[PDB]
Amino acid sequence: QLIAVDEKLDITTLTGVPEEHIKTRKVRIFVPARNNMQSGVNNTKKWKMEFDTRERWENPLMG
Amino acid sequence: GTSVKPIFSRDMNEAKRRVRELYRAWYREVPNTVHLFQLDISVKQGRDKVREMFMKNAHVTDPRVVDLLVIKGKMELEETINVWKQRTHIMRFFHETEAPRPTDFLSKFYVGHDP
Amino acid sequence: KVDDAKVSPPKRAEMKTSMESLIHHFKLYTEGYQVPPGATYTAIEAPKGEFGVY
Amino acid sequence: GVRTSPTGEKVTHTGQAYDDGDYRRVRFSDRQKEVNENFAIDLIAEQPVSEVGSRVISCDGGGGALGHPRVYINLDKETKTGTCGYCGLQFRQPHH
Amino acid sequence: ELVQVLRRGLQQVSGHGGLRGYLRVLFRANDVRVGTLVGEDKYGNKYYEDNKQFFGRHRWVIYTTEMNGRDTFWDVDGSMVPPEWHRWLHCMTDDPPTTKPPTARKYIWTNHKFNVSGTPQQYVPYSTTRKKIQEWVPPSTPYK
Amino acid sequence: ASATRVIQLLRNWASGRDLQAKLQLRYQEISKRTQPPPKLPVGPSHKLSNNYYCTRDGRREAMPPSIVMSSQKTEKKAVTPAPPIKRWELSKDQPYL
Amino acid sequence: LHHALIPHGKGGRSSVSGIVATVFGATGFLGRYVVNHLGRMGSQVIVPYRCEPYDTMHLRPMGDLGQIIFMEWNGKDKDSIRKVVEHSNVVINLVGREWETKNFDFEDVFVKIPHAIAQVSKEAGVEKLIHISHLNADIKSPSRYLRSKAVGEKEVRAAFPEATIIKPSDIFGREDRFLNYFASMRWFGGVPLISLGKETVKQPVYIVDVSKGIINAIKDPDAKGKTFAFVGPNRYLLFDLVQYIFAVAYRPFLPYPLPHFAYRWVGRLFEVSPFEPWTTRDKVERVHMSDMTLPHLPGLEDLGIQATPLELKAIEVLRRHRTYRWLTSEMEDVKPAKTVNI
Amino acid sequence: TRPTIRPRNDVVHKQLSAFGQYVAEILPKYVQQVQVSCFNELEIFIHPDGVIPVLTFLRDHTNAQFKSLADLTAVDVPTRQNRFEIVYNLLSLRFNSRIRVKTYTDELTPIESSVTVYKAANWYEREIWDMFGVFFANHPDLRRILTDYGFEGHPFRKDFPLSGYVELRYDDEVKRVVAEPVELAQEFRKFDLNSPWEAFPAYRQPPE
Amino acid sequence: TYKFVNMREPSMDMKSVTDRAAQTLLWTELVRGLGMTLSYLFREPATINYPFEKGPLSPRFRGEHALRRYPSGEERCIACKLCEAVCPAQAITIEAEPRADGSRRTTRYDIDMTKCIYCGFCQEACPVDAIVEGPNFEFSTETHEELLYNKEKLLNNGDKWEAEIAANIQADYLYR
Ligand SMILES: CCCCCCCCCCCCCCCCC[C@@H](O)O[C@H](CO[C@H](O)CCCCCCCCCCCCCCC)COP(=O)(O)OCC[N+](C)(C)C
Ligand SMILES: NC(=O)C1=CN([C@@H]2O[C@H](COP(=O)(O)OP(=O)(O)OC[C@H]3O[C@@H](n4cnc5c(N)ncnc54)[C@H](OP(=O)(O)O)[C@@H]3O)[C@@H](O)[C@H]2O)C=CC1
Ligand code: SF4
Ligand code: SF4
Ligand SMILES: [Zn+2]
Repeated sequence: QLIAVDEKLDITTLTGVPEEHIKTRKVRIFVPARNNMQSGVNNTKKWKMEFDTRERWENPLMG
Repeated sequence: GTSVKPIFSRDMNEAKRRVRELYRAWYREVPNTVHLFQLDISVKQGRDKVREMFMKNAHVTDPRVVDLLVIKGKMELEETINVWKQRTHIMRFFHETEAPRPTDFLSKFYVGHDP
Repeated sequence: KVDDAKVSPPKRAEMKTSMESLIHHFKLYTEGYQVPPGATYTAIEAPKGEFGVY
Repeated sequence: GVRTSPTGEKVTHTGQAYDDGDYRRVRFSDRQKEVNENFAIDLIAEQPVSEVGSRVISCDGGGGALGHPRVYINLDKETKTGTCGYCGLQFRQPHH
Repeated sequence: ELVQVLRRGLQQVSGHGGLRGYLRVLFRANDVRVGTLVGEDKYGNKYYEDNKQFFGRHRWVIYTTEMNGRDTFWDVDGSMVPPEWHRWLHCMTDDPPTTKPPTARKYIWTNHKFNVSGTPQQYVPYSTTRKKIQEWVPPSTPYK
Repeated sequence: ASATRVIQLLRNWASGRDLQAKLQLRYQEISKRTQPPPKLPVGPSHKLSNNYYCTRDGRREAMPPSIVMSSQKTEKKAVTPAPPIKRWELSKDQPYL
Repeated sequence: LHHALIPHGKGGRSSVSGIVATVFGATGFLGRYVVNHLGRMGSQVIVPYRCEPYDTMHLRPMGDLGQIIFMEWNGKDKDSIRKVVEHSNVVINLVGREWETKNFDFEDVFVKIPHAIAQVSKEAGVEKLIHISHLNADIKSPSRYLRSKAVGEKEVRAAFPEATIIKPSDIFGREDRFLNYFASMRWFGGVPLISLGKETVKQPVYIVDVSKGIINAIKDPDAKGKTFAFVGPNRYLLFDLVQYIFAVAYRPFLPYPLPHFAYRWVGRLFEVSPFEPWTTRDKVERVHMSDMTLPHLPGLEDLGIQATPLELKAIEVLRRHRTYRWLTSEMEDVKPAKTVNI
Repeated sequence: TRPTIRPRNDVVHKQLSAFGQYVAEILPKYVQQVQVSCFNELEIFIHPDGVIPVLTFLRDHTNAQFKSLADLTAVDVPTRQNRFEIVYNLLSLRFNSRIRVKTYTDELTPIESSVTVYKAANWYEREIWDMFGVFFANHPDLRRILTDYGFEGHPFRKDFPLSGYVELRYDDEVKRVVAEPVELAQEFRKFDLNSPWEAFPAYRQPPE
Repeated sequence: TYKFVNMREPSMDMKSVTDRAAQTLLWTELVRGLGMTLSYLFREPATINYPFEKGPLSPRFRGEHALRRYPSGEERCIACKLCEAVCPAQAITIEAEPRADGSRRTTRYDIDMTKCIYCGFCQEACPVDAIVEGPNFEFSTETHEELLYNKEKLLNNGDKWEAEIAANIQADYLYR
């Protein structure tokens, strides 16, 4: 009927994410700024979450 | 209160009881898995790997999360027992073809920009 | 096709002579047409049975 | 109008060429390098300039619906020829 | 009803230029049919047609025995037909290039090339973009 | 086709039908591979005068669904989702195959 | 450091490791492991092949798109060697034939070809050169194999002063000739051993360890002019080694002593095969010879490698030789053989 | 309004609204909201505890019979406290009508399996568990159905990456297929396509 | 409106019963099947003599990609990147910069033929008829790397197949 758990919610063990991408990542919670090229404000309504940028290199073939 | 409903276990003790049952089942199954799959690891290697996977998430203090983990463990045990899993699936627990990533600061600084 | 350039692209002969047609072709082939919010389940009689999409 | 790098490698229209020390040239050994010989810039420079008796002329690249979108070019500037944004053809208003 | 069949067979034998030509076309094309010569290729291919046959067998080609650089008496492939005869042969049009020649351009290839895979002329991909970041070159003058 | 008449008779007797009347292979009744150019008419909204877009905007006439019985907020005959489906008829063309 | 040769990525399949290797003899037993380890890190591997291209097909999946390039070469042609190492910053030499051939005797394989490779690599500006010789390489050795190995090692050192030289000892693996040779002997009923193999000590080394040692020697800046001895952790008598090999395969072991002249005569008769020989007099000499001990040379532990004992990676080689009855037998029910350690 | 706009049907809207009110009155303990979309589709929002009673009533009642289950899926909205949204799509052969039943769930609360009510649900619930991680209480045989053996994580979730966390390749040293961390040759390119101007004024939300 | 498919019963008169017994004991329908197969034995096979004969195609057929030019020789592509934005498989990669004479042209134009799905959306989105899907389909390669086309390969394809691509576009541009 009711167990009345008294623990902080934590589902890191059920999501299947490697600990490298849990203990090290740094999300960023923000409302995106308006694109200065335009005057429309319809892209500044909802909050967004994104992760920190990691390395990108040039693949030897095709660049 | 919190208006939460359990999956299987009311408290931590039942969850623990189920964890021990799952551990016994896996401990029993390891030798048969080694024979059937024709693995090149010893039974001690399989059993201490099972122990390490059990201890990997020994910090959980929520009975519902523990029940879900036990359910997933039983699913994997059932896949192992019925031979649905192949040799590659069993050996994926050992990461035999991955270079050991360093954990100290100096080697991480030497290799790249990723902390 | 539906004679509504905000959903279906205009003809190639009008995209190259009309400004509105070129703008609509551009915005249809880069961004696409917006669909009003909602949910539907439409099912047809496919050869193998009832094929539907939610 | 292809050139040749000091290493004997052809230079493309873009102009990318491997540096003497670039190991990526090994992919061309026992094989060839794909280079298009019809350079667009020279071919469009070879075209003559059209003389028209209007301050504004239109271009669609030739072929009507088989060309580019029709644009209008202003020819009021005397020391410069109007150039089509799409086709690259040049036009001028008669002088001298 | 039967002697006529044998006579058509012997006429097919005769129409290829004797027994040697009949054997050549039998061992090269696995077919000894005869048809009207629509036209002959720049590289040596000969194109025939026979409208009495059903759709798909009313247009064929006898490939040349020597392409740009390789001997092609035995190893023929469908990549040797030039684009105009490619369009005619695949039933994309009703008119051969001998009747409706393609438009001429200064940039169009004057010598068709077959599939060059597996040969030293194969296409090797590479990046066409220049360098992104230029580095700092230290001076050659000693500082003390 | 081009088969011998005796072979034609053998085929017709072996199959039970007249194969000559219907042939799977196509010889000369299909359309020509080269066709005259088309004209392709325009459509209903290609007018110049009575063609304001706000009067033919299908996307802008959609509205959020009608909420009936929000929980937060006599006869009463029982009602069905739709009238019962009518019994099908037995194919006057060919009822039994 | 030639920016296009700067390491990038997490060291995976699509990374860049800054290594442009030319693995000579990559279509062999050690070559496949070396190429696999090079391609794991994202290195560029140039594979010079002389065999049928069908025989290099197993190397294709070992690298990403365009990271493995196959070129044809000739051992006696210097221009092909010039072509295949012109763009490499490291050259690995694994060329070697166990049995002498009509067109390539031991001098051609172990002396002339390595010397030519070293000379052309030095003339081409190649920075690193890894050369593989034998642990028992001796100039007074009764085996032409090891005499040629020593002469070629000296010539390579003379032509490429900064060359790294590696001396493994009887590498064992899945495709390894050494483990299989003993297993193959069961067909002849008994196992002919000179002096019952009671006066021959062997120190075999695992193939993965040798490949990892080569890879770590490529990336070690202070291993230019060094010479390494890659040997296993344990030393075994030949009799006990063969007994363990037959016990793992679950085959009846019937050894018997055979005199040196008879064994040599037997080897000579076999040598007449126009194909690859089953055994030769040279193989006879090498297999009944004690492995040299060289404490003055570095080893796998000096490159970070912990040598894998034979008792851990022997079942993966010898399970193929079991019958159906014993095919499913486990690994740790064999009671490992006795080691004469010091 | 004639040629390009879809034609609205008044009769079906009234019928569906009347039946929605009927079902709402019969089951006040579980039904939380009833909607009829303007393309004539009826939706019923219920409480998670009422999955079995509502489905049993809709399958067995004389007036409304929905013997056939057309679909059963889940929708993931991370911004809601109850993350997942279970959708049941039924079809009535007797009355030639369709109904939709919705409920909600989070990562840890289980939902009663509807296998007893519908045979078709046994596979659908397996797929929901496999892709979203929603546990169904009394499922006779609950396990992964579509994903690989020993596959960690649930693919149909907003947080989960498009290309996953591991990728497969064959390694000649170990002579088997091995899984290693994903390292794409070319990264997927993310496009920002939303227009900064409002398209449909009818769905504008209050600015609080 | 419905019809039954297996809802007929056989007549039990002695003539029909004897006919059924004769069918059972003498395999009449089996002989009918043999006769049908023998009938097809004597027809003309529908096999074409590839590679000397090719199956029919249409001007709308989508084959290998190509980059076209204007009659003057200038490339038609202007680096508008519509084809890259519309590609369902993300197979097109484009980079651009002003040319030496100020034209808006590409410096990189790669199409991954192993990611491509040959849907033709790219030649629909292009406003200047620059990228097209030519009629070639026999371009199998022995290595994966040969199927990663760059700008030079596509321009060579256009130069090689223009004589047919222009004719194909002429025969169908009125339907677009
Ligand atoms: C025990 C009995 C058998 C003994 C061995 C002989 C057996 C019979 C051998 C018969 C050989 C027939 C095959 C050769 C046919 C040639 C046809 C020709 O096409 O081949 C060409 C190549 O010919 C080959 O060079 C011939 C191979 C045979 C060479 C001689 C073999 C002699 C064998 C002797 C065996 C014993 C030797 C002595 C020591 C034992 C390549 O053809 P290809 O391009 O594909 O075909 C094109 C297909 N098209 C039309 C669709 C385009
Ligand atoms: N294997 C062992 O137990 C030990 C090996 N070594 C040394 O390691 C190296 C390789 O070991 P392994 O790979 O097991 O031996 P392999 O015979 O398996 O490797 C043979 C390689 O050498 C090439 N090769 C042989 N002769 C020639 C030639 N005349 N011209 C060109 N290429 C040739 C082969 O090419 P192809 O096959 O196409 O002819 C093949 O790539 C050798 O130098 C060997 O002496 C050292 C100690 C022990
Ligand atoms: S055909 Fe389709 S998938 Fe292929 S490049 Fe063009 S748009 Fe992309
Ligand atoms: S090919 Fe066409 S659509 Fe693509 S970038 Fe060039 S002009 Fe634009
Ligand atoms: Zn123009």
